[PDB]
Amino acid sequence: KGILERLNAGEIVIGDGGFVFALEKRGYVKAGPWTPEAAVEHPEAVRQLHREFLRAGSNVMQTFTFYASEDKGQEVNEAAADIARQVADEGDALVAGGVSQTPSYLSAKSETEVKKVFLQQLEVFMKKNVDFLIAEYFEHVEEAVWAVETLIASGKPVAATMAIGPEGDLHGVPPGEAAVRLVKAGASIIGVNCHFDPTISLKTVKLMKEGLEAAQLKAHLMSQPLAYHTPDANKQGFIDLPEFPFGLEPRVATRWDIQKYAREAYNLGVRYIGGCCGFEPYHIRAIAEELAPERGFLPPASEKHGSWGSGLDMHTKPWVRARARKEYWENLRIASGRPYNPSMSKPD
Amino acid sequence: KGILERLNAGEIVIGDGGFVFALEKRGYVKAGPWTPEAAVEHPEAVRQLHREFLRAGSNVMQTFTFYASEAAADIARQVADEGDALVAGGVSQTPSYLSAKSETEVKKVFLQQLEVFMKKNVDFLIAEYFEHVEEAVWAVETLIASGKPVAATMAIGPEGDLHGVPPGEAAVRLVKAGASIIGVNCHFDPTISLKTVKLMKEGLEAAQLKAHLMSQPLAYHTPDANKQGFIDLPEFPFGLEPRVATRWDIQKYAREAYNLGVRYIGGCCGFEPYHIRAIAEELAPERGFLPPASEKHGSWGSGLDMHTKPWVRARARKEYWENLRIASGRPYNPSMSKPD
Amino acid sequence: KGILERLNAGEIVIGDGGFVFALEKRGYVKAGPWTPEAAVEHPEAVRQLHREFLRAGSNVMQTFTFYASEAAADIARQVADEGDALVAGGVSQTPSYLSAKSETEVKKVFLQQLEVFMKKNVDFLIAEYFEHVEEAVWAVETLIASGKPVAATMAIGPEGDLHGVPPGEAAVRLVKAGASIIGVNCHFDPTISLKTVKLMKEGLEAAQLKAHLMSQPLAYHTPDANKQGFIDLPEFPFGLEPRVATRWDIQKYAREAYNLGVRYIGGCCGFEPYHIRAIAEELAPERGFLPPASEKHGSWGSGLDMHTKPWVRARARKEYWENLRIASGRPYNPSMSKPD
Amino acid sequence: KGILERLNAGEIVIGDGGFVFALEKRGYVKAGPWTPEAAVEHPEAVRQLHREFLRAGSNVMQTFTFYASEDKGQEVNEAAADIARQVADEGDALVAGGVSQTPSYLSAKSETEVKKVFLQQLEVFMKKNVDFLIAEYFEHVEEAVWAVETLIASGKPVAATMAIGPEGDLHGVPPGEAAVRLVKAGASIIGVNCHFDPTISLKTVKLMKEGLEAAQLKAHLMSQPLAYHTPDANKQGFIDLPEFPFGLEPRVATRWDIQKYAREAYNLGVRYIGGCCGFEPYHIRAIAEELAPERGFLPPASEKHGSWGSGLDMHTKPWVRARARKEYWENLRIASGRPYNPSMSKPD
Ligand SMILES: N[C@@H](CCSCCCCC(=O)O)C(=O)O
Ligand SMILES: N[C@@H](CCSCCCCC(=O)O)C(=O)O
Ligand SMILES: N[C@@H](CCSCCCCC(=O)O)C(=O)O
Ligand SMILES: N[C@@H](CCSCCCCC(=O)O)C(=O)O
Ligand SMILES: [Zn+2]
Ligand SMILES: [Zn+2]
Ligand SMILES: [Zn+2]
Ligand SMILES: [Zn+2]
Repeated sequence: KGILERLNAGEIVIGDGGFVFALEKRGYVKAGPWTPEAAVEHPEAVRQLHREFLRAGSNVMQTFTFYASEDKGQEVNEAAADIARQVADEGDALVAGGVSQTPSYLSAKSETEVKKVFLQQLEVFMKKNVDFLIAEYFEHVEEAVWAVETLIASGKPVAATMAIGPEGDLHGVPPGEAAVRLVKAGASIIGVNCHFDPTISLKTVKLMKEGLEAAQLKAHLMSQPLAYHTPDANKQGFIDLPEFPFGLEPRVATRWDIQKYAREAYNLGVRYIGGCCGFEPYHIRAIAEELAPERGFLPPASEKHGSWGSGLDMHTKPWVRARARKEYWENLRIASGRPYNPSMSKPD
Repeated sequence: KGILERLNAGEIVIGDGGFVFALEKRGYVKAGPWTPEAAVEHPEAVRQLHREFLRAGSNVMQTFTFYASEAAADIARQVADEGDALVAGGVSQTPSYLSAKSETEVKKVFLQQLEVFMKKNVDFLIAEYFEHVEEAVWAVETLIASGKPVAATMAIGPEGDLHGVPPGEAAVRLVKAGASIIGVNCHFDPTISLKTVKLMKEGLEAAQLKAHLMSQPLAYHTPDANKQGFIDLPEFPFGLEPRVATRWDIQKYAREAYNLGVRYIGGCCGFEPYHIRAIAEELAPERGFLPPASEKHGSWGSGLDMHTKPWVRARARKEYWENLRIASGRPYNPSMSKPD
Repeated sequence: KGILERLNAGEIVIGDGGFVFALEKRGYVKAGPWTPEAAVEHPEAVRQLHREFLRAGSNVMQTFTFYASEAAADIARQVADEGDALVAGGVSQTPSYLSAKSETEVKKVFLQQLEVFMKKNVDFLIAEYFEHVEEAVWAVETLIASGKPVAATMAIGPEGDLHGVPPGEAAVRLVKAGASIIGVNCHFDPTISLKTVKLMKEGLEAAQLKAHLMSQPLAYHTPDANKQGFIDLPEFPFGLEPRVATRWDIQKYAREAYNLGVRYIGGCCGFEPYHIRAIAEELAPERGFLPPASEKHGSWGSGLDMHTKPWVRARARKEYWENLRIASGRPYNPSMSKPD
Repeated sequence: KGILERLNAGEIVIGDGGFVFALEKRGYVKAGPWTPEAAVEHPEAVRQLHREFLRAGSNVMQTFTFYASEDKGQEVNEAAADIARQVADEGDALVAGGVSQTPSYLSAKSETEVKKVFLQQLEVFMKKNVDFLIAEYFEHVEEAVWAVETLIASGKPVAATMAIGPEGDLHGVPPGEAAVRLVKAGASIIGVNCHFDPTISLKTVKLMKEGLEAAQLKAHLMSQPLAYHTPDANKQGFIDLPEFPFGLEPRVATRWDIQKYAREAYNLGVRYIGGCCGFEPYHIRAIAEELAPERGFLPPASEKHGSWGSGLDMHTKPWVRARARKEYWENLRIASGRPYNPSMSKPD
């Protein structure tokens, strides 16, 4: 089924994880420029990541095309698109052509320049026939809207997610307003992605939801937060924290943190539930297992976890076996293991 | 160049990471049993991980045979062939000794595996993850009886094995049983691990015995662990996330290991490709080259020097990441827990 | 020199600490009721505390009359007479407004106390610990009707009073009701407190109104508190120990308060004599003198320069204590809690 | 009753708190030299502290004579002694003449010099007729023993407490041995004081106890630990921690931590239960209330606390009232309130 049909059919769409961060850790991406050349340099590495996400329950394979626009090549987009489709066809998933904020917009290159960059990328996805489009990682509504108006042209479903928190985009536009302007432009799915942990992200989504309601408008809700806890981030997101991007390890969410996220996202009415930087395959599976009752099945990766925490029953040690209760893991306040370190830092 | 060759020549041999923890995360292993059944069910998954480690700088592709005892050895062989790497057949403590069971039954389990590595001709062997010096000894005795060099590492800390046997004595009895390479693996973080290796190294020296040192610690900080290691921590094995070492923690470990005289420097549970790469980069001057994966990195954050924000560009340097006391991001959580 | 004199002359008036929390610790007050009944039961206890604050540098001996409404005023008078100090008659929010009860009943409670301070001739008055701008207003209205200068501080943070009234507006209505000195006291740590004072100061300025600023924050760090303050924290009031500010935290607060334009610098719950002394020492250059208690101290650890151990002597300096991120000593505990 | 009679009568002797630290905070003592001149300069300040401890349940008023020996005056000792007796006579307490380690011993001034300093102080206590003697704050057994042999001369009861942890004194003598040599010399009460928190302190006392048992010897057990948590201290004690002595605030024990300490001390067989640096009057009262059932009564300060945590019942706020349960406070993992700070530091 398609994306709007799935959603409308009352289904829960599970997104895929954070590619650049995941690939960076496996040795195929360079932190800093965070570019997707691995699609052509090392396709097997990209293909395997897609499969792990697919095996974890993702219903979407986003094209590894983050920062794959020009003035930042076209062979990459195409190669990425192929791998994504190549992998999607292996299960119940759709390919999603994605575009992000652009340098051209940042360097103040008026409004006719950027859309050309967007269209420049939209072209490959159309010739590749992707199932729908995502305008993600946008800190400015105006550029977000411009990207939407460009992608709707393809006549396909377009999702738009803002990299903003409860306080608004860089120009001061609250999330409620951002959601409206985004829907008034064509997006049938609106959400938030990156910059903040699941908790803060859902607060953002709640505000967008209420903004739409007060606008008598409607659209599917989507969320792809960081898998890193960020109680210390200011409105600028995790990038401003001292540990970005090489000391974020201690902040990584456990699978239990993500199941809680999925449950709250569902309760909020979010139906496209994914993740961004920090999300590894097991985090996506966490979304899948937690909402198994609401969906109707379990993903293939659950064959290596399945038993909710009860997998420890096959443990050779007694103490580990006592932790085979699901409420044990969901009530446990895990230790950081770094007593000589602080629990929060101040944004730069 | 075999394992003993490189070592004797005074070379630094980089090990691979922790396969079962890594694959569990990716969806191919089951936490609890921790079996390598994926070696036949999803070879490309096991193959890709091997390749990532190879690309990160590993000189050893340990056969995905922790526990159990099939096509794993082949995969390991195929990837080692793609670079400067050797295949290692490994055997871990048996659940047989777990349920006690004499010396006969144990060496039976081991022998079956050795014949396999015997048939696929591995470069050397690894008596791995042993909590009792005695069971580790029997393993070594069976392995040496194949001609291939044998490495033996204990899953014990400064207090010794689960029988009260000190690390120094433990090491002694390991070498006296034919071990050319000894050390530690798993159970404790890099810091506690090197304390243990130091003890072993001192017990060896006190006995006029010589042997190459090896270390494959957890990539998890465990200042709160007791003599039983991290499995006893309440967070094992599903809430260990916060404890994972940064690439900088690993570079510090690599230097220290090197300064201690360790030349078989690897990692265990928790170690992902970038961690191995950290070893290779930290010791790049010594070894004289950078691993392939370094083309996708920067020295101590160098890769960030072109980022848009000033304070992020400011992080493109050694002086920054090695002094940064990173935040846990969990103010409502404790920093340590009590074993059990 | 009266309270308004010193202030108008641009002098820095140092307040005293938190009597009820201090006495509770010493065994003279009851946590829960927090009544000043000790003023008649154990005068020397109340007297000694006043003296310690006076010796630490306080220029105001607030009458031990928080809640209730006797011999307290005398004690306060006697100690102020022993130094450069004034007596302050204080009245706090009534449990009457708590149980609602009109404007008549409340001003009745206040009036009884004002007559007392009226009869013992206090230097000035303090409308203290008010969570609602309205009830604080009535208090001020009754107090100004005595001729003595009136100071009014709210037990609210940046989000305003428990009715939704912003700090700026709250301050406005306080001055418009006769308050010559306004500010905040209790509920939040020094940092959140000065954020609140800044708001008040901005609401005052926006209204072309002028008045001396005052601050008496908790000596407890409360980064986790919500708009209701520390009473809502799970640790209130018996597990607050870890949150207590060091003398260095207080010196930082004192400087910041001063830079903000606050000239009535004091403290509330948690403030012990050495905390007050920290205010006096940090601002010693400005004020031009050190309090008597400074003969038993050293600037930024100077007093340790003769200690036997090297690393302790090393701590005899500013550059050390102001940069030191002190450990909690409780690794099995969280660093923040959730209100309720 | 006397000290050995009290103890022998199955009674629990409650010590007094940490004077120099308490006085330092109130403005009468100078951190660094930590000397007791306040006895003469400001007696009312000293007298009031003694009373607070007496009111909290202390059965002993130690003479504010720490670092009051010569080459570090005699009027101070006498003045202190008077205040202590002056206050003791106000209740069920004894006066205890105390002596600590000496500079003379540190500067290697042989064995005949030091005892003279000790005797030089013993003289005032005898002429003042103190109830018994305490040789406290000793990091070297040998000097501890020398002080004992000198104080027993007075024919009075002598208690000896070591400022050492589970690992032994500065010369490497384990606690077990230290306890023997201490009893073989005259002390009828042996213990530990200062340097470590209550938990580590009791571990030290357990080792001294077992040492005595293995020596077929016996003596009353005593403990006066710091009221500061020190899980990060090495065998040198809290002095080597970066925060000594001006940044120790966050480590201060709550009254609940101390009640747990008192209970465990009692269970270990300790009968002289006190405290050292960090202990304020409410900490001593905590010892008193916790062992009320084993003693038979409550101290006078309990009239301002009494109800075990149930004092919140008279609180004007609901939430506070819900914390009037004793098990609430004893299970609560209190927050440090400093998320930007570490939980442990490394000894210098
Ligand atoms: N769909 C993408 C989203 C990446 S968001 C990456 C933010 C990087 C910020 C920076 O420029 O440093 C992915 O899966 O990686
Ligand atoms: N070479 C092996 C070492 C595995 S050590 C795994 C310890 C598991 C403990 C448990 O059974 O829970 C690997 O790479 O995984
Ligand atoms: N000037 C007074 C201010 C007291 S503010 C006390 C707040 C108590 C809150 C409660 O009722 O628990 C003092 O010095 O104590
Ligand atoms: N009985 C005395 C014991 C004091 S122990 C003080 C240790 C100080 C260490 C130093 O010299 O800095 C008291 O009650 O203060
Ligand atoms: Zn992202
Ligand atoms: Zn392991
Ligand atoms: Zn207060
Ligand atoms: Zn002490």
